[PDB]
This record gives sequence, structure tokens and C-alpha cells, in this order.
Amino acid sequence: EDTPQFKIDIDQEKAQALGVSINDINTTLGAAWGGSYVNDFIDRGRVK
Amino acid sequence: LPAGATQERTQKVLNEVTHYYLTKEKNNVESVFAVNGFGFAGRGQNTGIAFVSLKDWADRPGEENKVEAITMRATRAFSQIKDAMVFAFNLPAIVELGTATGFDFELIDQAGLGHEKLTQARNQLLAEAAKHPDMLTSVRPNGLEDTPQFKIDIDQEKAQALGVSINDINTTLGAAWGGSYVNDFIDRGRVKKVYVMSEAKYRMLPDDIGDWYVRAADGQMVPFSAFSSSRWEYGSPRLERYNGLPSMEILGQAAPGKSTGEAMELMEQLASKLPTGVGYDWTGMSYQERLSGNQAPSLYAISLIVVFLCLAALYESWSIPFSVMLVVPLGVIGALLAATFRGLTNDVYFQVGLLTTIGLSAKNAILIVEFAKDLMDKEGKGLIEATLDAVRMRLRPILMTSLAFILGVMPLVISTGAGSGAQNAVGTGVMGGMVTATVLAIFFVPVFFVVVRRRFSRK
Amino acid sequence: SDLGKKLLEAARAGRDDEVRILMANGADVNAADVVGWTPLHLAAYWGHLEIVEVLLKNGADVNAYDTLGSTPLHLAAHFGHLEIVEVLLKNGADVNAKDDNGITPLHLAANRGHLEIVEVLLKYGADVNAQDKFGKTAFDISINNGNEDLAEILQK
Amino acid sequence: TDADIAQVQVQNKLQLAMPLLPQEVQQQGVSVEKSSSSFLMVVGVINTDGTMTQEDISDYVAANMKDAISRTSGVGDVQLFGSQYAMRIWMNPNELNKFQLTPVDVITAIKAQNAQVAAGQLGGTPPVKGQQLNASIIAQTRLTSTEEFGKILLKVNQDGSRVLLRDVAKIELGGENYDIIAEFNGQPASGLGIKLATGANALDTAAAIRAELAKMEPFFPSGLKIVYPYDTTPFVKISI
Amino acid sequence: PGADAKTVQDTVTQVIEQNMNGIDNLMYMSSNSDSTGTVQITLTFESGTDADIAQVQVQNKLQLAMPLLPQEVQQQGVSVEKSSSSFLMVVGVINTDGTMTQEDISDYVAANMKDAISRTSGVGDVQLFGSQYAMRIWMNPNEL
Amino acid sequence: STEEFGKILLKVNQDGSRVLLRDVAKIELGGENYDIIAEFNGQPASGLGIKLATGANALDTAAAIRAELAKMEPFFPSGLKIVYPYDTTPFVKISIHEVVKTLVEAIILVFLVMYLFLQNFRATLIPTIAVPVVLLGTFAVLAAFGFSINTLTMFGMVLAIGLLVDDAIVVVENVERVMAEEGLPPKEATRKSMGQIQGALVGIAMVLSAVFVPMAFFGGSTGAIYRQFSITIVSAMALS
Amino acid sequence: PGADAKTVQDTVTQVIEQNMNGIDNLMYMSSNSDSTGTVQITLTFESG
Ligand SMILES: CCCCCCCCCCCCO[C@@H]1O[C@H](CO)[C@@H](O[C@H]2O[C@H](CO)[C@@H](O)[C@H](O)[C@H]2O)[C@H](O)[C@H]1O
Ligand SMILES: CCCCCCCCCCCCO[C@@H]1O[C@H](CO)[C@@H](O[C@H]2O[C@H](CO)[C@@H](O)[C@H](O)[C@H]2O)[C@H](O)[C@H]1O
Ligand SMILES: CCCCCCCCCC(=O)OC[C@H](CO)OC(=O)CCCCCCCCC
Ligand SMILES: CCCCCCCCCC[N+](C)(C)[O-]
Repeated sequence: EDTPQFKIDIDQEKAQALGVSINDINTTLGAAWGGSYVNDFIDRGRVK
Repeated sequence: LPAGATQERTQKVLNEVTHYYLTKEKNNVESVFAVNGFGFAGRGQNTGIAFVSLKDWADRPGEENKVEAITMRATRAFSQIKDAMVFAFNLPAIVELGTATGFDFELIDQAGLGHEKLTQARNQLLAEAAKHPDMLTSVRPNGLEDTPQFKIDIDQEKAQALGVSINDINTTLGAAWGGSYVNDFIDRGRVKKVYVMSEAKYRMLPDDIGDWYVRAADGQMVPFSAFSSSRWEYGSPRLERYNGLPSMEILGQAAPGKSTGEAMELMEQLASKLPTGVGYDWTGMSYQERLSGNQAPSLYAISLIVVFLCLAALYESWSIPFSVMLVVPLGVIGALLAATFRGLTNDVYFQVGLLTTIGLSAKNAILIVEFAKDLMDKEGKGLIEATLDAVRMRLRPILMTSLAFILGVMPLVISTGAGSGAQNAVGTGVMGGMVTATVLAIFFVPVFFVVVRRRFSRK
Repeated sequence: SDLGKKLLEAARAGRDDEVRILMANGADVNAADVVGWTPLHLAAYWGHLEIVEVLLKNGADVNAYDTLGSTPLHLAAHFGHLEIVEVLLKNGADVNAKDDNGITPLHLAANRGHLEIVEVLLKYGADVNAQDKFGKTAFDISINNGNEDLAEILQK
Repeated sequence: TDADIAQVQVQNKLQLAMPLLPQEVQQQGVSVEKSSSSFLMVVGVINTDGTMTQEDISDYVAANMKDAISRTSGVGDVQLFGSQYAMRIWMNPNELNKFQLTPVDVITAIKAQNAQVAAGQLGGTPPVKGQQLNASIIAQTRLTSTEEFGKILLKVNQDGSRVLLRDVAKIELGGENYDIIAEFNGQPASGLGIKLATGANALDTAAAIRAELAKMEPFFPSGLKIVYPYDTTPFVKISI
Repeated sequence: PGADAKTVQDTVTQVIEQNMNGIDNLMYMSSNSDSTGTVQITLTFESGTDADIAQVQVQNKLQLAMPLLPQEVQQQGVSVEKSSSSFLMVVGVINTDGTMTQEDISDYVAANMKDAISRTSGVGDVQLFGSQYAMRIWMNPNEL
Repeated sequence: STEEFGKILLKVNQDGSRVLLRDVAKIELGGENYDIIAEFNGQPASGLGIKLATGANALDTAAAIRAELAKMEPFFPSGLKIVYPYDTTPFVKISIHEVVKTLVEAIILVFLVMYLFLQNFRATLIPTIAVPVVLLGTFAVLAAFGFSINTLTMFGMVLAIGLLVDDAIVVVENVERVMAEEGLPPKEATRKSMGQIQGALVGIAMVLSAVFVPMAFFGGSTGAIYRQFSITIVSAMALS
Repeated sequence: PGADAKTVQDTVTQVIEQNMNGIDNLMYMSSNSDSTGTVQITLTFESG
């Protein structure tokens, strides 16, 4: 069934006025709340 | 060549190798294809192969001018070369497969021990293998050893302090010293690659590192020496992995007189006394032999059972079949005598030769027993009368077949030309096998039939 | 030298028995590969205590430096071979030895966080205020790596 | 229908769509499996000494067991009941704002300072005449520990004080996801949900899995043990 | 290009190895990563396995793993070949008057010979011992 | 062209002068890598590694390759020459010739031995017809089963010569004996002669099948080699 | 996209065609390279 979800509108005019990139907003929101797979590292000789 | 040896040094050795083959073996060698920078064991500037092409076999009489002879002379002659392991060797019969003689061992890192710990565990197994020359021979790594490598550490703080980006630093280094594939261009209607790289003389020695400059945000040019530090460390120039886990391939063979199966049994026992988290497995020829070995006993059993069942139906007896099946050794002894005398091996050609020798000797026996039995059943003759009357009737056709076939395979034995190795294996085992199979059977077949018939008065 | 290149292999491999026979035959102890590593460099790197002692007994240069100015003490300290660091220092290893980068055995010991070796080096008079080409001390390394134990040891 | 040809035809069309998909979806890896809907068996893994958590057990299975089982013939799909470890950078917005930094600055720093660089060689080909030295150049390598990720330099202030990644985030080894958590009789556990490949014999595959698990058991850390909480193949074997 | 054994292993070899799942009749898998910037992963299959079905199943799992590899490796590309095959003959091409380098000869063979030999009746595969020309920019750091 | 790459603009200076790519780099057509240096008797060399196609004739292919290289001869620059350091087809041509020679010489020897004992040309012609019919039949069964003419299959028939030669001699010799001993006409003599050996010949076929057929049921590389001899000998023997 | 018939033939059609060697039961190969940047290489095989 459908559930409550948190709708957030990014005001384009306000962002352009303050000089805030939309890519920086989307990345900041996505990375913080959703998570971002940056790159790989080696944990005891295995790529992760 | 030794670890860290350059392309130029490897060429000097290949030139000496090439010079030798076109000087000392000019009557045998047609050409030398010198490939500097490639090796089946591993690649690098310190490896190379020389493919020697010979003149036609007609222009190389006697063993003196054969691969085995040239190989031995070449290997011995190149023993004098300093700071290089140079030796010649013949190609396997089937180049599709490897050498296919010995075992192929994989030492596995099962618990993320790392490269260094797996090297120590390998050296431990190699040392223990060396303590058994009576069982194991030429137990060596297939891969390469660790070499000195130039570790350079970029100071992140100094880079940010001078306003020099890390991408510009890592591109300047990678592009100059390593080379960078930029994009494609079209040369005479054919798409080809574009490569940027440093001109040789500016990417040779550690001192040249400081000759490379990177522009900062403020537009000032900063040398690599300003924000980098360098030291020497050891690392692998060729890292191996088996079934997803880090591995090291170990080659070896059973000592003279010992089977490969027994040589593997010890290698397993030695491997079980290695540090914790160090496993092993059998690959290639070894993997093939173990599965092929498990089937052999069951296939012999089935083969030997159906032979008996077929003869039992033919003769209408559980006893008489034995009279036929007892001829098997009469042919095999001759093949082994001929093989051991001429100095050949128990190879596929020899093995298939034994079966056809056994087959024809069995056929000769089947007809003698059939004739002998039919005289006893139909014409009511006695055992000895029927046996003597049988061998009498079957003498001529056996001698005709034997005389024709022995002369027929004579050229294969004496052959010393192209593909003579296969012909010799086919001819030698069959000729010797047929000589004994013919001479013994005519006297031994009637003995087998009489003894078996006397023993079992059941039918 | 022929035997010189067999000694380099022997010292690296940790083949105590072969090194023994080489010292008797008179294998060059000052033999160096292309990068300038003596058998003592290799022995110190791979952590072969017995071979380090044997080479030092047979007149091996304890303060021998590679083409980048690094000594066996640098390697022994960096790779955490405590026994070899003590043996080298007793045979007169330069404790304040600077490579081409201005890095010392203390810097390298501090970076990998070898507490025993740091104290052994400090006991033999390691300059704690010794700065590299970036003006960094062993203390500056300890706080950056976040090693509280090492930071407490390095209070001059 | 031949499942081999079905997979090839489906993937042939998937590869036309792949480039149009978001970069985040491609980097997560799209998979094309030919398996049954139901599980063949569940291979449970527990620590009887209790010296490994649900998260430790899940990482070990993912790192030392899953891949070899996934490559076994007859295994169509393998579901890890748990997650493999990842380097988790848990960002603090109060600390990020304090130093005038954002997640963008953190992502840029990690890519720059957790890099595996191809730096070339000394005396590389083509070389100059009279070159005696040939050695690989080693620059930045992948970071191996939380400590190394901790000392990633984000920026340096006006006074010359350093801002490290550990100043704006807590850094630990943690699962790729935290969705799946398994138990065996109320005890911390992980395991592998194995689906039978289309057409493959269930008993032959089950035997092949047991043979592969037997090659792992010897090299287990102390306490770790394999349990069989779900298997459909024993019924087939016993019923016949 | 310009990558060490460890760089090749930790960015390419391990990433490909981890994605070699759901492939039918695999006996074992081996690989090596060398200092010339090369990796070779050999997947050996059961006897009586269709080599075409085996190659495409390997190929298909690699294609989906291509986005996980470095930009420089995707740009160069990753070859999937049947390696168990052997050579019928080796045609050598030489320059006697010393007017051409091995690069010059290789480019001619690639441009004017290889394709025609590939279309010849009964030829199953043709491999060039060398590379066609590439535009080489040999940079000078003093002038830069 | 190298000219165009040389004319690539990098920077325009304050005085107005232009920095091109040829001002900061040497530009030429070279190789993709310089790792391998190939020489043939000290002379710069390249080459082509040619593999045989599935179901193709090695001797026809090599002839077709030489024919195609002959058409390219006129367009080669001055100094360029073709050389054949490795070629397997001269070895295969000798293998076929030597095996056909062996089978021909075998039939000639049977003819001589048949005449030495039986002493009539009419009898010596029966093996001369029978053996080639069996050998030709073997190739038909060989082709039907999807096998090729190779070293293993060719020497397989050489190893079977004895079994084929014997079937011919045994049948004719037994008739010649019955006629000489009982004075029966050729037709009535054959009826009786075959009546004495027909049961054995059928039995011999089954015994030799039991010896050779199981050899084809070995697995792996060894199994594949053994299966070449097994199928060839069993086919040749069955037709005989 | 955007490539002429000549450009796409040199960079695509000829690159694919030169790799279409040693395929079983291949009768003939036809291809066309047009001004829309579209390439189509048709391989016809033996009956059966
Ligand atoms: C018309 C007359 C000619 C007929 C001759 C041909 C008969 C058919 C041959 C079938 C081949 C059988 O193939 C063989 O089967 C047996 C099953 O018992 C397998 O099984 C084998 O495995 C292991 C070996 O240690 C044992 O547990 C088992 O006793 C053994 O039989 C072999 O691994 C397989 O190679
Ligand atoms: C005993 C009665 C039954 C006869 C059995 C004969 C044994 C079977 C071998 C048949 C060989 C079949 O293949 C046959 O071989 C001959 C050479 O021998 C080849 O002939 C070849 O000759 C030369 C070789 O340098 C080339 O110029 C030519 O282009 C090529 O075709 C043919 O490709 C083919 O016609
Ligand atoms: C149906 C039976 C025919 C079998 C044909 C040959 C089988 C191949 C076996 C083989 O050679 O492999 C074993 C290995 C090869 O490296 O060593 C051998 O060659 C050993 C062979 C032992 C033979 C014992 C005879 C038993 C009498 C009942
Ligand atoms: C599998 C059984 C094979 C045995 C062969 C039997 C053949 C002998 C037949 C005898 N006969 C019917 C001709 O009198």
C-alpha cells in the first residue's frame, strides 16, 4: 500500500540568487540521506 | 637475466645466442627469430626467447644434426654466458598442451595473509622439497621473484599549500613516465591510437623526476621535488591468483624410477606442514591425471568382464574362455623387450600397440580353441587329437599374417626421418610384440586349452 | 663479482647456511645491486637477524647508503625488526642518518608506529626534533596518524 | 527453451539500455541470472565460541566463501543473508559546516587520496642507449585501514591547522547495506541463499556446493561453523 | 598503460574475478597481473563444453563488470578469446635493405596483408606480432 | 598527419607568438608499445600467427595462404620479404604420405606372402580388393562421427593393419585348405569353410570391441587422445 | 551520431568487418555505412 513520503522542492530562483549549485544540493542531499558509493579500497587483500 | 636488467642487456645475450646458431650450427639452422621482452614464465625487459628454425630434414643426416643433439650442444655452449640463464629445449609433441610431464602445484592464500607471507610459505615448501631428491626433482616457482621498485609519496599538505591539484600531479607523472592513450586519429583511412609520453632521456633515472613541473592555481610552476619524497622498496613484478584467491604456481616432476602419483603424495604431505591459512590445489595436467587415474581400474574391470562373457557365449563354457585370455602376456613381453632394448617409453602409441598385438594373438587363439572344441563336439575326437589337428590347420594362416605384418611395420622401426619418433613408438612395440606373440602362442595356446579342459570336466 | 650476487640472493632469501659458506669463500660483503642495496640492506629489510650479525662480523659497512641515501637502520626501523635495530646500533649505526628526503630511522619507526624501536632509537640518542624536507618531526607524524601512545613517548 | 540462448538474447538487449542508465546504477553492477524462483538450500554460518558478531560473520562469508559458491556449476543465484564490509564514512553536518565543507568536498578528497595511480617505470621502453636500471614507479595505492582514511587531508586553514576526514566523520568497517540481519535458533548468523540454475540437477549441484564448502572449512577462524537449516535435496535423495 | 602488477590486480583483475559468476561447467580459474600493465584471466571448462557458449557467458559477465574498471582500461578495452587453440603456421615479414623498422613492417602487415589473410579459405584466426602505427607525442619537460 | 598534430595550438603568448605541440614535443608515427624487439637473423621483423578454422583442411589452407601472399608480392615495398619460420603442414603432408605408403606396402607384402603359400594369382587378388574396401569404409565412419584426418587417427589405422590383413588371409586360406583336403568345388568349399569360422569372427568382433571401446570412456586430455585410436580401430575392425 | 558515411566506415564498419574472420558456415558478408552515422553489417550463413 502507499505510505507517507517526505516531498522536498528545491527553489531554482533562490539557489541561483544565493549562488548555490543544483549539483552540490542534489549530491549533499543524496550522499547524506541516501549514501554515495565513492570508489574501492583493499581490506586484507580483497577489493571492497 | 637478473632482476632489474634492461632491454639493451637482454639484446646482447640474444645477439650472442643468434650469432652462435648461425656460426656453429650454420649447416643445421635456417633462421633465428629473436623476441626480446617476452617469456612464457613472465614478461619484462630482463626476459627473451630465440625461436630457432632448422633446414629441411633431408639436409641433416644422423642424430648428430637433430634437435636433441643441437639442444644439448646449445645448452652446454650457453653455460659460459655470465649474468643470464640461457638454455635450449625441444617443443612438446602437442604444443596445444604444455610439457605434460611432472605435476602443476598451486599454493593458495586462504586467509588474506598477503604476498610477503605466501612467499615465505612457498620458500618453506621449496626447501622441504629439496630435502627429497630421491622423490622430487626440479621443484621451482613458475612465476617471477620480487624486484626493487621506486616508491614516490606525494605530500598532500604541501600540494594544497602551493595550490597544486593532485589530478595534475598524478596526470603529469602518469602521462610522462607511464604514457597516456589520449584519443584516436585516422592514418590513410585506418583509425589508430594517439599516445603522449616523455622523450626517453627525461624519464630514465630518479634525478629526472625533479625536471618535471606542474602549474599551480596562481600560475607558478612547481617542480616534483618540492612536494614529493622517494625511497626503494621490493614488490611483485607478476602477481598470480587461482580461483579468486592469491596463489603461486610451483612446477616439478617425480625423480628417476618414481611415478608422478607418488611425487604428488609427498607434495601434499609437505604442504600440510605449512603456516596456518596456506592451502593448495592441483591444476592443468595434475587435475587431468587424478580424474583419469580414478577411471582406469573400473574401465579395466568392465573390459576384462565383457571379453570373458563374449567368449563364454561363443564356446558355451565358463572354463574354456580362460584358454584364450591366457595369451595376453605372450604378446606384451615382446613389446616390453623391444621397447626397453631400443630405449623407448610406455607412451600412447606403445599402449595402443599392445592392445592390437593382444587383439591379434587373442584372435589366433580363439580360432585354434574353436577348431579344437568343434572337432571334440561334432567328430567326437579326443582332447589331444583335436588340439594337434587344430594347431596343424591354424599354423599356415598365423605364419602368413605374422610374416606380412612384421615386414609391414619394419620401415617404421628403422625410420630416422621426419615424425620418426611416432613411427618408432608404433613399429618397435608391435614388431617385438608380434615376434613373441607368434612364436609363443603356437606352442602355448594348445597347452592353455589342454590344462583348462583337464582342470574343468564340468561341461 | 660472481659470489657477491650469490650473497645478495642468500642474504635476501634468509639462507643462513649458504651465507656461512660464502663468508668462508670470501663473497664481497660490500656488493651492491643496481639500486645500491648491500646484503646488510636486504638482511635488515626481510628481517634475518642471524645473517645481519654474520655480515657485521665479516666487515660489512653498517652506515652503507643506497642511491637515495637510505641505510640498513632506516629499513630495520621502518619494517619493525627490533632485534636487528639493536644489533645495528651496537655495531655503530648512525641513529640521526638522513636520506635524500631528510627522513630518519625515527621518522619511519614513528610512521608505522613501532613503539619499542622508537624508544631503542631515543635511548641511543635519536634527535626527536629532527625535521624532514617538509619540516615534519616524529611528533608531527604521531599526532597526524592519531597514535596517542607514540605521542606520549615523544615528549623530548 | 534453451536458458543459455534466452540469457544471451535478454543481455544483448540489456546492453543497449545499459549506457542510458544512471552512472550510480551501472557502478552497483546489473546482473542477468537464469535460476528457479525458490531456494535450493540455505547454507548457514555461526560462531560457536561467540567471538564474531553477525556483521563479522557476514563479511567473512562474502569475502572468503560467496564467490567460489557463485562460480560453482548449477548455482544460478546466491543471496548473502547479510552484507560484505565497506569503508563507512559517517559524516557529521555540524563539523562539516564548522570548517565550511560539504559531502562534495569529502567525495572529492576520497577519490584524490584513496587512488591507485599508474606512474610508469624507471628506464621504461623505449629506453636511451646505456640504461642499466629498470624499476616500476609506485605512487598512491588504495588505503587499507580506517586510520589511513582518518588522516585524509580535506583542507588547511589560514593559521595552518589541518582538517582531516576524522574531524568531520566517524570512520569504521561496516556493511555495504544494513537491510539483511540473520539468526540461527536465536544466535547471531549469516549464510548463502542458493537458487538452482535453470535445467541443472539439484542433487549434483548440492554435492558440488558441499565439496566447495569442504575446501573452506579447514582455513576458518576459531569458532566458525557451517549449519544446514534449509535443504530440499535430502527429501529427493531419501524419497527415491 | 604504465601500471604496476598491484595496480592492475587491485583495480582490474580482482574486479573481473568477482563478476565471473553464473557461468556453466567452470572447472577452475587462474590469472596473473604483471609490471608491463597486463592481466590475463584463463577460465578452463569441463571437456565436452561448447567453447562458443563458454566464451559468450564469460564475455556477457565481463560487459556488466566494465563500468567497475578504471577509465584507462575501458578506453583500451578487454579482449575475450579462445586460448586453447594452437597455430597452423607463422608467416614472418622482414626488411633486408634496412629501410623499415619493426613498427614500419607491423603497420604494413596490419594495413595491406592481415585482412586479406583473414578472408583466405580455411583461416580461423590471425594474430599480428606487433602493433599498427600510433601517433607518438614525445614531450620535453624543459620546453613545457 | 604528424604535420597537423605539430600545428596543434597550446598557448598564445603576450607578445603574440604561438606555442605549438611541435615546440614542446617530438612527433612521429611509432608503435603502440616498445616492450618487444623482434629480429629475424638480426633484421627487423613482424609476422602473422595463423590458426586453422573448424572442419578445414590444413594442406588446402596453407596452399591458399601462399597463393594470397603471392598476389601481395608486387605491392610490397623494396626490401620486404616473406619467411616461414614455423609451418606444421610440411609435417602433416609427410605423415599422410608415410601412412598411405605403409598401407600400400602392407597390401603388396600380403600379395607376396599369399602367392608364396597358395601359389595362384586368383587367391592373391581377394585381399587386394577386401582391405582397400575396409580402409575406405573406415574414413566414411570416421567422417560420420565428426572425426578428422590427424596424426592419431592415421597411425590408428596403421596399428589396425594387422587385424584387417588377418580377416582377409583367414577367410581365403581356410577355403584353400578345405578344397585341398576334401576336394570340394570353390562354392561348396566356401559354404563349409565360412561355416567353421563365421561364429568365431562374430565372437572376435565382440571381444575386440570389449578391449577397445572402454578406452574411449577416459575423461580429460588423455581420454580425447585415446578416443581417436579407439573409434578408428573399432570402426576399421567392425567393417573388416 | 553526426558522423558522415566515410568517417563511420573507417572508424566502425572496417574495424568490425576485419574481426569477422573464422566464423563457422559464413557464406558472405554485406554492409552499408550512411550519412546519418548508421552502420549495418549482415552475415548470411549456410542452410542448416
Ligand atoms: C558391446 C561391448 C562393449 C562395451 C564396453 C563399453 C562399456 C561402457 C563403458 C562405460 C564407462 C564407465 O565409466 C566409469 O563408470 C564408473 C561407474 O561404475 C565410474 O565410477 C568409478 O568411480 C570410483 C573410482 O574410484 C569408484 O567409486 C567406482 O567403483 C568406479 O566405478 C568411473 O569414474 C567411470 O569412468
Ligand atoms: C588405401 C585406399 C584408401 C586411400 C586412403 C588414403 C589416405 C587418406 C589421406 C587422404 C588425404 C586427403 O587430403 C588430400 O591430401 C593431399 C596430399 O596428400 C592434399 O594435396 C595438397 O598437395 C599440395 C601440398 O603441398 C598442395 O599444393 C595442394 O594444394 C594440396 O591440396 C589435398 O589437400 C587433399 O587432396
Ligand atoms: C580398456 C582398457 C584399456 C586401457 C588403455 C590404457 C589406459 C591408460 C592408463 C594409463 O596409461 O594411465 C596410467 C599412467 C599414465 O601416465 O601410467 C601408466 O601407464 C600405468 C599403466 C598401468 C597398467 C596396469 C595393467 C593392469 C592389468 C589388469
Ligand atoms: C555378446 C555375445 C557374443 C558372442 C558371439 C556368439 C557367436 C557364435 C554364434 C554361433 N552360431 C550361431 C554361428 O552357431
